[PDB]
Amino acid sequence: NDRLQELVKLFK
Amino acid sequence: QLTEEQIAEFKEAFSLFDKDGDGTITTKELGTVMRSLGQNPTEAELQDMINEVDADGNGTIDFPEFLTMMARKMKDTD
Repeated sequence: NDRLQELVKLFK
Repeated sequence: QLTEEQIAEFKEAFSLFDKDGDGTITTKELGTVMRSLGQNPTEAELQDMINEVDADGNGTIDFPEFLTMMARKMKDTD
């Protein structure tokens, strides 16, 4: 689930 | 390098926002997820963020253009 959190930061 | 697996990894992130599964993330989907992220952006903020990725000017982000943004940042390892 960590990867999803990282990918979410790239969306910001 | 954009591998097949990576395309699927991006899909997981896309579906995180696209709840109903329409294939296009609107301000409603964004606002809902943003709140769970611990933030609370206003309507103007949400729409402005959409315009950042939307290079078409339709007011919505789809999978194709979503990939463009992700790849643009992933191609930089510095």
